[PDB]
Amino acid sequence: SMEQVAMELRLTELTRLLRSVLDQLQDKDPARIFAQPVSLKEVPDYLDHIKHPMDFATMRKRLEAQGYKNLHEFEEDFDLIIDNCMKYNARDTVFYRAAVRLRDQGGVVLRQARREVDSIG
Repeated sequence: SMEQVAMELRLTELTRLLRSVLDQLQDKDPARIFAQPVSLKEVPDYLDHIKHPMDFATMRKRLEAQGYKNLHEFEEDFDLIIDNCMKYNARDTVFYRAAVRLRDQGGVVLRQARREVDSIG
């Protein structure tokens, strides 16, 4: 149907906008701390601590399959990156501190993304 096509075009357009958002957020992680999944070979107890691991590579795979239906879903995954790190790592670590800086800098990007998503529909 034409209605299904139109809904598909909207998903494609959201996907484009979320790719630009993802790029902007990942620039706020210049150390690449959050670029890839925590390795279970290197942190073998990780899944005893963290129930829903997340990272930028994993988000990028989901995005390229058009797997985010709305900005809320995308933000959920971004917040898991931050929130997982702030539980597993202590305050005095480079990991925790990187998460805080990514959260603070990313809030700005997400604030305007929400306006764009709402505005364009």
